[PDB]
Amino acid sequence: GSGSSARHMVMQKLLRKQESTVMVLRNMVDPKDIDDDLEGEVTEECGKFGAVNRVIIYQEKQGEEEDAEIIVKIFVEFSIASETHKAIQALNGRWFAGRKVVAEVYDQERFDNSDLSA
Ligand SMILES: [Cl-]
Repeated sequence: GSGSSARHMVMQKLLRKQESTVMVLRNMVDPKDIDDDLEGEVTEECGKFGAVNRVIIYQEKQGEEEDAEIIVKIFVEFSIASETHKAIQALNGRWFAGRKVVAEVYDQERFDNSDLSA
C-alpha cells in the first residue's frame, strides 16, 4: 500500500516493551582475591558509561558442598537501557588483568525478584 499502518502509528500503545537496565558481569574477579571495596570500585568505574542506580556483588556457590566452587557475579543496574548497553559493549569479550570477561543484559524481572542465578 502506502505504509499507512506505520504512518498512523496504528496500535502503537499496545506494543511498548520495557527494556532491562541490568548488566551481569562474569569472570571479572578471582573468588580468592575480592577487594573489600569492590562494590564501590565497580560503581565508580561504571559511571564512565552512565548513571548507576546500584551494584550487587554475588558469590554464587556451584553446589551444596562446604567446599563448592564460588563464582563471583557482578550486577549493575543503570538508570536507562542505553547506558546498560554502552557498558556491555565496553566490557564484553574483553580482557582485564589476564581474565576474559563476559558482560550481558540480565532479565529485569529476575533481578527484581533477587534471582541472581542466571
Ligand atoms: Cl548490547
